[PDB]
Amino acid sequence: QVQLEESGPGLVKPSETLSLTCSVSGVSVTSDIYYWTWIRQPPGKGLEWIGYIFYNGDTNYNPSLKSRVTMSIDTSKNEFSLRLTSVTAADTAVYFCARGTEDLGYCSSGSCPNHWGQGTLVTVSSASTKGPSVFPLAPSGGTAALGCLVKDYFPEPVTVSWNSGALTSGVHTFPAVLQSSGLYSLSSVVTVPSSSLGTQTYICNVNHKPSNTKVDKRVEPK
Amino acid sequence: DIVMTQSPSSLSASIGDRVTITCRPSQNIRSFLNWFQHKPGKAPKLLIYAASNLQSGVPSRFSGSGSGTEFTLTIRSLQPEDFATYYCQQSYNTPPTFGQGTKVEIKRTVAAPSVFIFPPSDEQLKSGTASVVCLLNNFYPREAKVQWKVDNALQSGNSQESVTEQDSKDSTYSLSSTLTLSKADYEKHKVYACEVTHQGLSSPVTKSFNRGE
Amino acid sequence: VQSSSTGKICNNPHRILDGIDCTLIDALLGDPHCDVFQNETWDLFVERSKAFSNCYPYDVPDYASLRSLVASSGTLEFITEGFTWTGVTQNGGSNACKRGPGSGFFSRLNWLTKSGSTYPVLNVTMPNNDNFDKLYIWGVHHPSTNQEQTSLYVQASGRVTVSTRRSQQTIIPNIGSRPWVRGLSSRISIYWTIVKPGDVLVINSNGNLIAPRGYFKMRTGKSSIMRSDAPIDTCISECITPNGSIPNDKPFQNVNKITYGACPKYV
Ligand SMILES: *[C@@H]1O[C@H](CO)[C@@H](O)[C@H](O)[C@H]1NC(C)=O
Repeated sequence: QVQLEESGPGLVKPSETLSLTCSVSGVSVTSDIYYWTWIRQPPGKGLEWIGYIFYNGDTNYNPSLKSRVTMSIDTSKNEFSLRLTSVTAADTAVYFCARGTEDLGYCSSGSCPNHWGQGTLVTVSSASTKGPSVFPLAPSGGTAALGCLVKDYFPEPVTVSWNSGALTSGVHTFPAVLQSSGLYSLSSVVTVPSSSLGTQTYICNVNHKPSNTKVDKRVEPK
Repeated sequence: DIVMTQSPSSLSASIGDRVTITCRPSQNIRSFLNWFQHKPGKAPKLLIYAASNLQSGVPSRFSGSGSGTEFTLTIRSLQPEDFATYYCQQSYNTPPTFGQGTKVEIKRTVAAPSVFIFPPSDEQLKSGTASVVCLLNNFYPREAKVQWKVDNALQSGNSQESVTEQDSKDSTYSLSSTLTLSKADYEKHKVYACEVTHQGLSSPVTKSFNRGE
Repeated sequence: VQSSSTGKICNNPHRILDGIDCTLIDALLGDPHCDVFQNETWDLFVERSKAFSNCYPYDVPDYASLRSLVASSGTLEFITEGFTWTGVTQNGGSNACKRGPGSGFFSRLNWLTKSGSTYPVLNVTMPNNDNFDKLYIWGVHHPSTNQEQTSLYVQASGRVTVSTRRSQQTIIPNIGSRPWVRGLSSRISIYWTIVKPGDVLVINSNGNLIAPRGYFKMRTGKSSIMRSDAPIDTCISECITPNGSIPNDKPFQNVNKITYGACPKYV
């Protein structure tokens, strides 16, 4: 009944302003009963509620953040937004947008976000963006494995598909590892028939939005 | 400012078992308590609202109970897709606050990993670095030890591991280990081997390749 | 200073009505598991923290005022009246409010829906020809979707207007999904209207009206309500606190600032 897609830089420098947008599909942001919420979760920490905004102007922000945070609703674009000033490493987090429905019989005003977006990671850092280099993992009792290595990018995340979203069963995209160089690396693998290596096509697609990079590797025997 | 104390922080249970997670707020909150489920890479989902109301699409094996200062989420017969982190959330006063979460892991039968080794691609070697990757696919339980050997000398300090979260259908894990060498050291040695020790292997399994064959 | 309590509320001399699983508002509306309280009276109504609702999901915009008003009146005496509701289906029910094995609804409210393919403009009147004030409880249905609104009420937007000669209230429903409560994303908002002797109730709606079935007889006197988990027992004490009854021989007490009856002063 509603879809919620988050967007925004991914990398913000310390002391600068963090801006995020939530594109709403399926309902109008001008409705009298819904409110729009942001929540965040630092890596390995708990969820922290940021605030809510109603179309009529009523807002409420977490006191931990109220002197730095604002939200707005863009009726023309069917979006709502988060603005967070003077950021530090404590503000590196996955940021989730969400919708709730005013329901004072069962909930405090603006306090029950029940349709969430999948979240977008924001990293607060002085380091620069870096696109990945992408390398193939070529195949060696019936089943062969292959993949692509995505090395040396910053900040997170990369997304990987195999054959543009077509090959999907058997895919494992590993969590990134931070190397001693301060850059990330990960691998994506897929299992396929060995009988398939001589005749069928496999291309991993490694996409990194902060560096605006798309790299295709095709994989095959050494 | 209401503190939500969830317990346990983590639990493991077999498929079909009954699982119970408790939440104790720092003050009485009547029924203003919600339960969320968060599966890896998906949007957090409201499961239970106002202590006991099941949300649309949630299976009836999930039930919420309690009020005041003690609440319980029960999962009556755990399924692999229930692997997730669960959170309680109070809606009693502002700001809404969440429990620190309960990670539910599925216990299943032992599954030995399938092992694959990948040599570095020639394209990367022009960069001055050689990455050697070892894949351990679809195993249970989580321990698997990966030892690298280059011409039978055990390596240490020059590899990193990464493990997937538990699979939502078969409840297994997969693991990649990447051995990184300068190209100069990589060409000075010949035999590259990944050695895997795991409860599902009666003795360790080695996959290897010969550089330049 | 009175500093001790038995920890129990004495059932004399005051008429105590123990709500057990029910709040006073749920008893008023006629939540099925609260229907045992129909027409009951009290000097002190005791609400328990374990009380719960089990009917159509609702809110009451002026909850505290309605509760206080009914508690002071001291009775749930209810008189059914013969409202005529032409061109709508009456006695709608819901699986969120089961009565026995089947769907049901609040006992004191009347869920009206379209009949055939129409929902006319309802315009009905009820004069107060008695010498006491009448309390009317009514509601407004908020559908979760526009499809639900038109399926139930035909009109794309409803309205409920209830008035006397000296009051008027118009409520516009707010359509949209809420989180499921007993399976439902729809809601009812509860309102009230007092009709003085010689006045008249007028109800005008072209959809979404949760109709009254009659009125509660208002009274004046010493009745009230208290939140307490203290058990009741058979004993005598004129002074009741939520912690239990207390002796009233001392000028002050430090048990609770909430008290009922002839009580020492809180210090
Ligand atoms: C509705 O009822 C009231 C009271 O009898 C009256 O004033 C009015 O003329 C009636 N008709 C309409 C359409 O309001």
